[PDB]
Amino acid sequence: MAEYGTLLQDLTNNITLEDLEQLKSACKEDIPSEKSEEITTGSAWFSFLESHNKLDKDNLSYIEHIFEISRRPDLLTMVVDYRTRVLKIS
Repeated sequence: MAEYGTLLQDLTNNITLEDLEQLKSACKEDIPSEKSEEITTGSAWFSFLESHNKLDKDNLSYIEHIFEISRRPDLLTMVVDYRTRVLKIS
């Protein structure tokens, strides 16, 4: 899903360095440790969760949670929209 990857990239285009580390760690749970060191941006850990068939609603809710505790209503709105968009994409 190149479109959805781009949408997730747009999220990670508006985060802090700590947020990136949190998103990496959240996805690291499923992403192989060898690839966990290759996570530098949004499309990175996306392609890893996609390739390894690990991407799921739970991981997406972890992304939302991180943005919630980071106090970013803007990102939260984006995530929700993208969670419905990916359903239109699939």
